[PDB]
Amino acid sequence: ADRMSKWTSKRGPRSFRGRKGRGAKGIGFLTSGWRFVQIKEMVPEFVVPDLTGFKLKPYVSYLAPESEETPLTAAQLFSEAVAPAIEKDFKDNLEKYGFEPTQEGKLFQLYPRNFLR
Amino acid sequence: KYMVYPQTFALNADRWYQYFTKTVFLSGLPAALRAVACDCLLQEHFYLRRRRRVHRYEESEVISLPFLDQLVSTLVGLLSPHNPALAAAALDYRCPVHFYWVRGEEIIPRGHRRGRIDDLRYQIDDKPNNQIRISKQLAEFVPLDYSVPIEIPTIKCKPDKLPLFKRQYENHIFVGSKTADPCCYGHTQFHLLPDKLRRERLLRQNCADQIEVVFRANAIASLFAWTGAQAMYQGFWSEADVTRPFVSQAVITDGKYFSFFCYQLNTLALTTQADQNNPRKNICWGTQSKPLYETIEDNDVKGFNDDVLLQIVHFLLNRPK
Amino acid sequence: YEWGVRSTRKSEPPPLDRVYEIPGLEPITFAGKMHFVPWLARPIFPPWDRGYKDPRFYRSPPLHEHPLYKDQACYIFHHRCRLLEGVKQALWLTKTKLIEGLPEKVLSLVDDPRNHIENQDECVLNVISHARLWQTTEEIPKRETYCPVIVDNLIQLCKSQILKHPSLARRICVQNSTFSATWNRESLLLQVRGSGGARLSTKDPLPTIASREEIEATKNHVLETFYPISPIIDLHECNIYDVKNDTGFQEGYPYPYPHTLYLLDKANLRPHRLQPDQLRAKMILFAFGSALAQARLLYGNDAKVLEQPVVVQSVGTDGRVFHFLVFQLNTTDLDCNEGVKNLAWVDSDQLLYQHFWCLPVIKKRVVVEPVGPVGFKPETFRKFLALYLHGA
Amino acid sequence: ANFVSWKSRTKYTITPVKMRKSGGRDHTGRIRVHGIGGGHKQRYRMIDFLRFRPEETKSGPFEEKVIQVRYDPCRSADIALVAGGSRKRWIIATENMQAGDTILNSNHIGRMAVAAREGDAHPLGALPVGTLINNVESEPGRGAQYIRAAGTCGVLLRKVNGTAIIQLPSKRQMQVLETCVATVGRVSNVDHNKRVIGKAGRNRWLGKRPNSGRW
Amino acid sequence: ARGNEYQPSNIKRKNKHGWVRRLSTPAGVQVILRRMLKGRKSLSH
RNA sequence: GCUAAACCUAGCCCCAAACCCCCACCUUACUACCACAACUUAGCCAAACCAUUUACAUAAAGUAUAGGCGAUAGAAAUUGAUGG
RNA sequence: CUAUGUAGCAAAAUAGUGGGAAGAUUUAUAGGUAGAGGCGACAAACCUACCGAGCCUGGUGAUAGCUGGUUGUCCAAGAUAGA
RNA sequence: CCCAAUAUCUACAAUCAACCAACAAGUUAUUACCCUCACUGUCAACCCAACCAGGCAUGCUCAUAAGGAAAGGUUAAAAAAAGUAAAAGGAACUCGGCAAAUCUUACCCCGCCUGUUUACCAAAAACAUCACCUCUAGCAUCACCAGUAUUAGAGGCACCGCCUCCU
Ligand SMILES: [Mg+2]
Ligand SMILES: [Mg+2]
Ligand SMILES: [Mg+2]
Ligand SMILES: [Mg+2]
Ligand SMILES: [Mg+2]
Ligand SMILES: [Mg+2]
Ligand SMILES: [Mg+2]
Ligand SMILES: [Mg+2]
Ligand SMILES: [Mg+2]
Ligand SMILES: [Mg+2]
Repeated sequence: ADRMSKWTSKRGPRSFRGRKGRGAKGIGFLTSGWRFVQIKEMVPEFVVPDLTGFKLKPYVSYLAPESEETPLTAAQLFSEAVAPAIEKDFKDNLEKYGFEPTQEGKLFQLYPRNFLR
Repeated sequence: KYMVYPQTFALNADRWYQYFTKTVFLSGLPAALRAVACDCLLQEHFYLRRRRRVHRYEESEVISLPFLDQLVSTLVGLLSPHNPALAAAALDYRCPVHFYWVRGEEIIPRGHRRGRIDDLRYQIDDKPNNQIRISKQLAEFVPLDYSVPIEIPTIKCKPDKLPLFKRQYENHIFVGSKTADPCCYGHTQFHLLPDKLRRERLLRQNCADQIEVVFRANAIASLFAWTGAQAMYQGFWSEADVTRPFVSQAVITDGKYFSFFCYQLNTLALTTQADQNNPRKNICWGTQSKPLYETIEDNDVKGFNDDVLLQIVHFLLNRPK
Repeated sequence: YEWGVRSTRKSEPPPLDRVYEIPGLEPITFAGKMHFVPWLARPIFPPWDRGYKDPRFYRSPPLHEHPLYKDQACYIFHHRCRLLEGVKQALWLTKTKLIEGLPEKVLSLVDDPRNHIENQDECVLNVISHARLWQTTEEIPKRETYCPVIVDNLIQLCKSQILKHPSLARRICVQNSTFSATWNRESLLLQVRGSGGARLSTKDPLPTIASREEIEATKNHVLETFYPISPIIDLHECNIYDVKNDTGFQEGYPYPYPHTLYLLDKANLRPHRLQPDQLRAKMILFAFGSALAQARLLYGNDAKVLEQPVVVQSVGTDGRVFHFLVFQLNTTDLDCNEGVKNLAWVDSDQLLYQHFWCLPVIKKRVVVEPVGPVGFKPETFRKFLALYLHGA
Repeated sequence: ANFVSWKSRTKYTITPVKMRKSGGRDHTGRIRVHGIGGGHKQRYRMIDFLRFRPEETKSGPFEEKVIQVRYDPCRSADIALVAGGSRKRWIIATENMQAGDTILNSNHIGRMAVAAREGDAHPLGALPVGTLINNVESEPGRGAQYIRAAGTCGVLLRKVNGTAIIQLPSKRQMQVLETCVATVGRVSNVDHNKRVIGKAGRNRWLGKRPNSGRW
Repeated sequence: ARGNEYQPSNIKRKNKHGWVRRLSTPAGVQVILRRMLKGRKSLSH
């Protein structure tokens, strides 16, 4: 008889209490007899770098020059990414300069996103 | 009542089970059988071929438990010459062992019973893989008042913080058969660890001085349960402490690595009132864990060891003199 | 009268949209917008095939296209099957004659007292009890748990007879026994895949129990026939099988020669428990299968009369009734309905104990049948250990 | 109402199947027939009525021998498990059928009437005039629908070109093609009339309940 | 004695007044839409 | 003397003009992940009951016409169209 | 059946006395039957405390020859044939 | 919180399950897979009755090892409520032996019996009920029914036997 409070896993009878998750991802599947099989591939392996010798810290000194907000736009990226190669080669049929026409044969597809932050 | 589980994943559960048991632990000690043992090993591992392919989650239920069944059955069958006790014995396969006792008091921390003092009950249920029960008691290892410099480790924190959970079901003392069974005393127990606790699962874990912890915990818990049940089958209990030491032996194995334990119960007075000053301690006398062999490649067993089999037969040769 | 009411079948697919049957038209279906809409035409999609095939959703190709598929219909007898007519059906299937009563030779291997185990009678009585009254934490144990222990510790009780002769410690008890024996009978390609347990083997195979002049004295006997029942009723008629005999293991085994087969109808509910006749028939077929597997291993798949007959034993039991069988195979030649037959001695309806009371019976506090077994007959145990001792 | 009727089995087998009672409720959910509900749980044995059914890839008249003649909750008569060839079937048995008997099932119309044992199945034409029959069928190759109840005798009255007139237990006649297969005899469980059920509890056990109304 | 006609049960409450039961019939969608219009923040039980 | 009594605006009403707007969610909604379908207003109410019947720009006109010719119903041809 | 209680502990309870208590019994759990309809061992009994016809919203400001009301000052004319 | 597919099977109860006795009749062979413990409930003096001598399924303890407090202080008026005791008499009370105390007997009317009913003034002599009788119906896959005239539905009646002046 309470309908305003959120509905979460702590609410129903045994069945409900079990079925309803809590926002937590899955990593495996139930086999016969309520046995759980975990898959090493569906567990996010963190990728932490080697921080030794790094010359940057959580904050930046107050003695730094200011600048203008210039968000990176497709034109700005293209300008210094591939354009100079074109111009250099313009003085004497697009995949040679980084163009990727289709995105089935690469591990990190850009659309749809098949990878994670 | 707390549900103590002899085969436990919990870290350093051995010393916690010491506290719940008033048990000290001492490191040390108080023929073609190799052919037949290796033949049973092969006829369960490689020789005898299954119909349905082996999966590595029931491998500790259909290619390692029949191994212990065959080992114990053959050794008992052929060793009856050297020990008439085994002849008219009682061999039990997966028979239940239950013990129920009280040790300590706590003040209920919440509810309509706060402050009021209540006992800290425990309960051990155990399905030992194989066990051998006799009709005449074994010979105690060391007398009933064996004072030792080592002292029972003290756990100051609550029992729950080591993963250990309460519940309420029937209370059961049980050695393997009811009171009327003449073979009420107990000789030996062979345990097989599930795969959860096996070597490889804790090898993905990266510590070495924790592998023996599960062995010791299984030994302490299960042997204390068995010995205590034997005692309380004779009329003894906490407020009438046992007069003669009770004793039993256990072999704990994961299928490849073996360990042996020689437990001797001296005291059942573990309540806070009956443990007021009783200086009796229970003792364990376990060893480390050694490898029976190295591998099973095609049909041989390279590196098959005889020390472990010799120790097994040694433990099976004991007599009730 | 067809079976299956109309209102439970899948469905008649909805009438197709007529736009499809206009020859030049390509309809407008809701496949463009990936979701159903009730005011367009239901598409027709290609049959979808998974480039991979996940194990959790595999679908096996039909029974026809399996690599091991034979046109001729085999008739397997695997554990669950239950012969209708029972004993005589197994006889026909095996071409044998049932000689009532155990052979005199084995029954004369126990009359001498020196083959006595210590305190035999009271120890078998307390073993009966230990299996049936003190086994688990509840007052009345059930068959699923007390059928196996009776046997598995009666054999242990008798196994303490090594002191008299150290040639007894020369055999083992094995579990998980899977022996497959295929043979033929009147162009019916029969097979027996016995997947059971409680078998014991030995190094020295058992001796022949009938004289060479008695195995030939069976030709006069006419193998019994039943009509109109076929000799294959209740057999599993399968088109998936193999022409291949396997004893359940491979080369190079200590204790390779079977001795006895213990069969345990341990189901708690009666309808899952084979009747007496079915149980004896199961014993006969399993024993014949083990014997035929041994014969194939020794000689080969050649129909012939064996010079050295292979004998096996079997005890079938539920926990209070026992059936004992000695089966002597002497012929791999079985296609013909005449010739030398195999021999089978069977003793049936042998009660180890008439009844058991787990809790005292009280009419008016005048207890009449106190706790324990009522009507114990040690003769069943006599025959049991007799069958055990033979072959020493 | 989500009411999938239990009678969903397609394959035939002698094993009892799990009845679900209706209580008078049809698929909608309303009391369609008053006076039904409750009573002992029951299982259903798929009694096969086409008593001339030859096994797979066989033909010609066949003999089958009975095994047991047991009570059946659903029927009023007593079913019997007949084995033949490589097949077991549940068939309604007649009065004097004991375990072990044998019965013939034929479609072969002889030159003249063949004296038929009191349990065999023969085409109507094959029988003589004045006998008693059960498990009659309206038209050939259809199944037995007429006389099946407990203790009911159906007399054969006459035969004419291609047809036969039989008398149903309700004291009236009907025509049927002479190739319709019936069984000669009287359906089992005679004197089932004289079952004084004694007390209302027995009616409740059977499945009936007392219902006022029935508008 | 009366007054205790509500014997609570989460299964029943979610089965006979829940989102899916409303959305399983035109009348229920009308109910949800009425309660969307009136402003409610408890559309379905 | 307590209790009180007093207040302004927060907003709103009617017009005019202009056509208005990261994740999860139909299973037990807010849950990462497996083989059917949609397409005539009756009647309260008047006739003092009730049964046919009973309403949903200006002018022509409440005219023609309909109607237990009762209660009532009712055209067309043509005419011309930011504020309180 | 009696007594207490009658805004009561309770919008039908309490105390005693009683009928059944292996059965046509009692009961937890999910589903079904929906309003001129359901269900009913027929009592017009029951369908969320109030059922000879649930409840809510709408037509609805239903209609009411019936009941009740109808608000500042002062003056003046003003009553009992009948169809 | 579950289960890879296909075919095969799957006749005999449960009652200490054995004696008698009954009726209400109660999974595997092939093909595919060598993967491991994730996720959620876990509190309390609690829930439905507006706050409550009421309602609340199961296991175990059967008088308690667990749980609680009938008197805010006083005095001991009437009327009221519950209880205990009572001389002699023992229904003369009263509509009636209601209540209480004691435990026995006999008959008569109605209904055959056990049961069900007016949740909240009627538990009955009413309803139902075995037994009997009457009426209708010759038969397929959604009820009756996976039924077939000794069956099914709808009605009346109510086993069975026998008839249509004392007080
Ligand atoms: Mg009017
Ligand atoms: Mg008004
Ligand atoms: Mg008037
Ligand atoms: Mg005046
Ligand atoms: Mg808890
Ligand atoms: Mg207390
Ligand atoms: Mg108080
Ligand atoms: Mg007071
Ligand atoms: Mg007096
Ligand atoms: Mg009564």
